[PDB]
Amino acid sequence: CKEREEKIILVSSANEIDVRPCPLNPNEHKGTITWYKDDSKTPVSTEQASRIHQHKEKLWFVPAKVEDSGHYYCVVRNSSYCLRIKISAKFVENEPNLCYNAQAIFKQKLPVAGDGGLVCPYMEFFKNENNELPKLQWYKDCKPLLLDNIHFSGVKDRLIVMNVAEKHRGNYTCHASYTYLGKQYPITRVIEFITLEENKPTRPVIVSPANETMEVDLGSQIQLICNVTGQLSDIAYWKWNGSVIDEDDPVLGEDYYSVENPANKRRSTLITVLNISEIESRFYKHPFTCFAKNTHGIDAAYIQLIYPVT
Amino acid sequence: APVRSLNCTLRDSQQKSLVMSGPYELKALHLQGQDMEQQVVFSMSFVQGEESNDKIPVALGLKEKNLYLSCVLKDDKPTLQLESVDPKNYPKKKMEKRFVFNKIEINNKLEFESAQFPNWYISTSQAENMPVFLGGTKGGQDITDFTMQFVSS
Repeated sequence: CKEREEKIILVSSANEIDVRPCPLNPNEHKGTITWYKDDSKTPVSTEQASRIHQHKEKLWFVPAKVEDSGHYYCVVRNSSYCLRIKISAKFVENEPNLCYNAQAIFKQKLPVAGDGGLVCPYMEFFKNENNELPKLQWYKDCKPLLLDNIHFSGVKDRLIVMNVAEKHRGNYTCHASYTYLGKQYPITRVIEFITLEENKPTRPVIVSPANETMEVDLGSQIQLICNVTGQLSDIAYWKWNGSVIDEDDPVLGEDYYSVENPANKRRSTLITVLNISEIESRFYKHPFTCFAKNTHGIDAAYIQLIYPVT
Repeated sequence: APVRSLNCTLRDSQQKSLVMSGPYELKALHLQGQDMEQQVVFSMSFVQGEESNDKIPVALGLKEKNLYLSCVLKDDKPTLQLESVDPKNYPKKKMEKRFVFNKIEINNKLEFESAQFPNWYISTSQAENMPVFLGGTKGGQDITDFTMQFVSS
């Protein structure tokens, strides 16, 4: 045997059930699974009725206390590749007056002015009630939410917050009651809900390659610059004669830049520089077009190269 | 800069974040308010491919970790994998098809279809702490929808 880690410590609350299966990546195999106690002892019981114990390849806690808050193990060795997984769990008590402990919050965000969903974590095991995730009750700041389908909707593990506002911020809790061996235990998760600014869709504005002409000498080299005014997730690129500029092109080359506007990020500037090392006969036939694109539509503007006037 | 790149975070539609499940593999789970720095920052490059307007080709690589999500045939089945590349040569705007995903935005909801293997998207399971993979049924029950957060701060 060798060793395996798992630095992320899942902090569950004491007073309720909890399961902790071992993290098996693509390779699991069903005939290797076994849990162990603190400072390597025996296989943490094997009786469904005992308290801290292992059942269907999972370490259940029946009523879980704070004293359980410690380092555990699991070992996989089907043929020989033994390395015994280290876990490290923590159980907390609800803080004074609260119906939760912040040490156990899961941070979840949703953009304002639109219907979103908060998800009650780790409900994957308690699901098994004939493969039916238990009926969840929801609360924000320890008060109960009415699931009217006007202000909120509850479906499986999620809370559909209708038309998210700044006033939806707060600590939410989802509650379920899992029946284990005839006796039903409780379950809760807290979610600190943080609202994101509404995502308004806006097409970018091409400022400089505004459909014009430019006099250039047939041999020389020039720099064509596309200036766009939009968000940083908006892009700006050149295409010449129905085609993009290839990275492996010997005379054409792009250089991309961005500069966020501190005062209004929806009005930042994209700068795409086209460097023509040697102007060729062909560049006078078709214009160099510049495209401002995002998911909500493109924008075009060209520069038609022409020979100088005699 | 030769290629246009942005730093983002990605969370699936079920609110699960993504993290390293031992370098060369990723996994999605809901993270507690303390471990929030465990999530992988991506370097989404706008690579050139089939710009269909309703799709935007991209390259997804782990920040300053020199790893790029690619799609290869493993056992005659399209599969996701993380592979290291040369930091000097990468990222390129002319990316090999395997690392290329078309970023599709429906209702402010992101899907990443594989340019190499169309009808196969970056997916996650409803399950907690399972790996990030390439899923082919899309709505089979597996999550193919995500959200993006830019690291402008």
